Amino acid sequence: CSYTVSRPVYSELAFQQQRERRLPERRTLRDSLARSCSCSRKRAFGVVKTLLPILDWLPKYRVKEWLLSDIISGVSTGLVGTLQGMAYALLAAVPVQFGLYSAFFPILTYFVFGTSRHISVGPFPVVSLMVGSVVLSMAPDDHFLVPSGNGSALNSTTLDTGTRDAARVLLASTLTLLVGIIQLVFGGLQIGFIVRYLADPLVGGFTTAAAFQVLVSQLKIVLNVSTKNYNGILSIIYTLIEIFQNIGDTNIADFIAGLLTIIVCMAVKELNDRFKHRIPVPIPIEVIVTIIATAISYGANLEKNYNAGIVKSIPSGFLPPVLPSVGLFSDMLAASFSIAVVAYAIAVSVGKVYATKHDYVIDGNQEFIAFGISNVFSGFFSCFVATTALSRTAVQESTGGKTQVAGLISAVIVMVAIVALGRLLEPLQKSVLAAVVIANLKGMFMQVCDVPRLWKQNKTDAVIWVFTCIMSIILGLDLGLLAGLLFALLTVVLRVQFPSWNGLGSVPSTDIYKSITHYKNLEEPEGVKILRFSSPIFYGNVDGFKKCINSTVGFDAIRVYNKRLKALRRIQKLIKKGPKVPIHSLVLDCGAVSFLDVVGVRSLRMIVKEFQRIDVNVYFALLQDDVLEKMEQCGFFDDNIRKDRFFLTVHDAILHLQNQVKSRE
Amino acid sequence: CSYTVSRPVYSELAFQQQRERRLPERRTLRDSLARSCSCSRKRAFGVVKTLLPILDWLPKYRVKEWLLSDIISGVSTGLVGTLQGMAYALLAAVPVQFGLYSAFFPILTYFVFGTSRHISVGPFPVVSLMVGSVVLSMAPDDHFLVPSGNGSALNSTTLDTGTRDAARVLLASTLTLLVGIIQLVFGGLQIGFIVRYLADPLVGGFTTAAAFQVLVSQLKIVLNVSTKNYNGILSIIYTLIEIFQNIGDTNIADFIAGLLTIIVCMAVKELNDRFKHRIPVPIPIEVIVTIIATAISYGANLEKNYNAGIVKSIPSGFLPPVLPSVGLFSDMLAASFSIAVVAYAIAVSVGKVYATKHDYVIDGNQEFIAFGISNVFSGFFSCFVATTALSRTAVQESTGGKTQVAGLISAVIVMVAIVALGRLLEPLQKSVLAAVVIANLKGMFMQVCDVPRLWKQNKTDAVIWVFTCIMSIILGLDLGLLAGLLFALLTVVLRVQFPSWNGLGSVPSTDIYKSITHYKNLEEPEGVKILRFSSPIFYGNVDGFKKCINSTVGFDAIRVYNKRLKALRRIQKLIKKGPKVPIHSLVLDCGAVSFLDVVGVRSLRMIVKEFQRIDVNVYFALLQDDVLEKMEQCGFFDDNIRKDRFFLTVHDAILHLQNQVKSRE
Repeated sequence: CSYTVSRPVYSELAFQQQRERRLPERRTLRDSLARSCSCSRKRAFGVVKTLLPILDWLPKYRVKEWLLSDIISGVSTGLVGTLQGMAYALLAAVPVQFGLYSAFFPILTYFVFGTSRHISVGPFPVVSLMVGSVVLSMAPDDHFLVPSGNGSALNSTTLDTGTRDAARVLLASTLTLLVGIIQLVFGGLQIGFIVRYLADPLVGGFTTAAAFQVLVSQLKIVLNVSTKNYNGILSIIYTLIEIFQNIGDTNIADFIAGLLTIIVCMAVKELNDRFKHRIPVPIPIEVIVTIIATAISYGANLEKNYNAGIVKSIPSGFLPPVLPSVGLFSDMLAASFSIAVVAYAIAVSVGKVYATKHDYVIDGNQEFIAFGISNVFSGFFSCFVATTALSRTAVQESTGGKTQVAGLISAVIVMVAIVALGRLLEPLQKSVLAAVVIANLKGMFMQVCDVPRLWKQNKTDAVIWVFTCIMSIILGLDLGLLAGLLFALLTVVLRVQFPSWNGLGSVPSTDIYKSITHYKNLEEPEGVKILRFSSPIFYGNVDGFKKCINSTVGFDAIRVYNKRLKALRRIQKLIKKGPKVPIHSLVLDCGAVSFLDVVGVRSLRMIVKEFQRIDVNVYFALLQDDVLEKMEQCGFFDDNIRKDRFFLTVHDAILHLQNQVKSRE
Repeated sequence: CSYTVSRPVYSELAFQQQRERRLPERRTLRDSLARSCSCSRKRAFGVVKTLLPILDWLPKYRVKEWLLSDIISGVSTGLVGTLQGMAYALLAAVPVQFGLYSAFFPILTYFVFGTSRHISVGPFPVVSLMVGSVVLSMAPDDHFLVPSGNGSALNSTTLDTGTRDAARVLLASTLTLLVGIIQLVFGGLQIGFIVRYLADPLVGGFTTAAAFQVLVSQLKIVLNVSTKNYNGILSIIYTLIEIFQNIGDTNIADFIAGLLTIIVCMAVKELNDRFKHRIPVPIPIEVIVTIIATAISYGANLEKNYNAGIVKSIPSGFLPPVLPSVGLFSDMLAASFSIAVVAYAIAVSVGKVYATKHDYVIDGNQEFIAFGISNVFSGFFSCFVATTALSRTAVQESTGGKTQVAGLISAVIVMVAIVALGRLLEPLQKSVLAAVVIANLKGMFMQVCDVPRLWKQNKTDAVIWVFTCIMSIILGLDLGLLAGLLFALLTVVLRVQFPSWNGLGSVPSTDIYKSITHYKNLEEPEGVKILRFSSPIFYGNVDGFKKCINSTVGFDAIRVYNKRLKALRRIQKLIKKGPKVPIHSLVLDCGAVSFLDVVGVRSLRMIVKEFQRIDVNVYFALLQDDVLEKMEQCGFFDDNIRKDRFFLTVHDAILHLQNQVKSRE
């Protein structure tokens, strides 16, 4: 209808007199810590239900059809997960059966502490790549070349296949234990705001660069070339150059097989993704391609006749738990922190996606605790860091997944594999397992197509994507994340250091104030100049505010007073012998401020004092209550700078100025 | 008088229809660079006048009366400068004769390019500490112990007094040029916002902890003990213990003489500063205490009889310019960046203090060019980084200083010293020069008295002060600055990640909205709940906004919709066999937002979408123009989320709801 008001001009004190405030809540530290710690059985039951969410979804089961859905999803996800684990085991520089280990214990551990229903905990290409990189950095190949074998001229320093795998597995287990400890520390301390800094473009660029490096590593594995595990600055460029220089030492059979299975898997995946209306259940192309590869590789002796590369080192059994080799935390702390934070970010992303898909709640700290306990339990059985693969997670979602029982059934497949299924997988070529990893990289490789879309959107967020992707390629992958978080924080600081100030004016016959750089037909008060300044004043944008004021008033408050003094000395000597014209007042519409940064309130008081010498009043329009209460403690309201200078709304200041001009000429 | 308005409820589109906007300015990249590069003589005359400000104050000089005030201040600061200049030379591990060079060449260069009038360019105790810090690390004492002197058992690896200074002086000369080049880079590229991050508490806590390290460094010379130049983590802590372990190797002749001049110089300094009404010109106690010290040290043979420490190595002459030893920039790149930024910080700090005293403007970017060429010209004559000592600067201002000519006369006093005055200073004890530095540390030691004052003020700024002081002590002095800059910028991110949200309500019979946690007698609309959120939404505080909205409404928009489906399944099965109570609408008073961070608008659109399922409208109150124009490019105004949802003022959103409920029950 109509918007009409009728009230006197309450600037700061005409509203503060008759209005009674609320007394602040008493701290009472003793009572605060006492009331925080509860003793009733209700809080205990609540924290027990929250810490172990397994007792929640179990009593309300729907076994009738849920059992069949869970068993089919379990067998499907078990096949997919054992394949992905035996594939990713190469990325961690560990034997292939440790991938089956890491596909068994984390699933069991994420059953009594998890809080999700559509998450398949297991390996991940990015995490496996980071683990392999830090293992190669902390345990290179040229550190175990034992001289033996009666060489031609010098000592026969051949490869140390064998005992070196034990050292690599011990290093990976120590890394996993440290990652789990870091996750449990982050969870128990209730600190969850530390992972909010990994923005969507940042994690997107990080996953893109990690997928590119995974493609490089898998191409190195498929081509069957011997590199020098270059790490550090430009590691990916160095290893790509080394691959391009070692093209002659390739294997035609392995390369042809890898290219063929890549083409087949990609074509079948695209066909299944496109024609979803006719086939709801995704065809397990991984399973059939692995079966046919094992069949072909076993019939014809590809190992002997074609000199192919097979595993032929599967022990096909369990092992007793081994205590982790404590003592290498100082040289892997940052790597473990990076691995933990990226794993938790990917886990939270997948959880939120598959939760908003099925409309259920997922707690962050509980997921952190669950993944921490999972990594800790994995460290005691020679496993690497566990996460949720988006490809494997989609399997249980498409085939039908209701509870974690489908995941528990998925562990039964890996269970029967570790003991029995895998002795027949002996003649399987390593290039076959190295191919499905590349085929699963389609999701992260298509993420590059959003950069043109982000450019039409906020450009600062698009630069962060490119900055993260490039920095996570030049200066390694683990250090690239730290270069991305700091760059994002710097971009946030820059957006508040250079605000968007305007020339706010008055709309005729109304009281709403709009910017002058956006609207044309606006009337500003005669002599009065209004200024709006977002991005609250801190120690960095103080000079920015000075420049903004000097630009919006046309002159400089310092130079005007300097010229006044230079003209005054001629006045004081002539009697012995014998700029600030248009501006009348300044209204600062500081309504978009949150903090004040007293280092900045000092400069604000300096500005107000300097404008007093040139007889130009500087008022305030829409300062908040929490801002004025903070400025009061900062020593700003002296005997000269009273509260009448501040106002409540922008139009009240203009009305007061007009009334003062009318009553005082 | 009265504040009354009468206008219809223009929410977003009722105001946008009849209001014509201004067309944005055409970029025209071709014409932009052409219009920027001017060719007229007025623009050419301006850039030359600003680059060389000497042609400004020289033609309008007042030689009649100004020369008298400069000739008395030049001989005054000249004697103070030649003593403080050689005293700070000990902090740079260079001979005492090179300290006189740093008081002659930088003054001459700050005459044709300087832009100030009350600044005495010269050495500085804090800057000289950072210079000598990298000299000890890149050229330690145990790197030149030549075995010679027919020792007792092993090779006589005695001290290398003599050619050892050439290794440190040449290293200091390379540091001076590299610092000067960095200052020219920031000046040439016109980038001056990088020094705005050095806040007052940051530079205050830095100089406080640096002065504490100067006390430890100068006490080493007073006690005449031999340390092991410990550098790195806990550098000051390690060298302090080594001093306490080497108390037995003291010198009572230097200790008594050193402690005596400490009390004398401090007493007269406090006496003259207090009794300013009777004596306007500060008594040069530093000058008289040195002349009387040389007389006593020359009369009685303190060197031979008392085994004191004298210089006795002053060549008293000039030297041809030597080319800098290029090739050590890689090991001094990170160090020079820290020294270059603190030299300019103290320059503007001391500069702006005396600028508002005489009311003259000082160009910030010109100081980078001024000190830039100063250090470059200083590097060609074996000098260290030049700055402005607050103690020496106060001398030329109190004794009477109008222009840089007073500094030019002060250079003549140092000029006659390099040739003649200084051969008589041979028997001067090094403890005397090492004690006058400690006496001037009173100004930086009394800076600790502001921490209780800052605690009553904004506490976050007080923590940065303590954080900078401690970090600049544990992990060195140069690395402590970087730890303070990152911590200060992080505090800005923390202040915007955890905003100050309130429960804004309506004041009766008015239209101004105040917070509910500050005022008592406020009436909120029936069913409507208003929420204000400062610190604009970015990728970090977006999760906090969800908890903020869930806290102000009492419920969770996600759990309520999940409980609806939990109850809907019973409804769809009973027909086959046979929370959100108070909240009516949500008004988000996002009037304190500056940026939008499209990464966050994806969740912002999700918020409006989530509350739509529970039949709870979420409106907007005071969104700015530059923010709504940004959300449009982010893909937010779809066929369902129109512009009618947004409003101009907070009361228009409330008035519209009252009219909508009255017209639609």
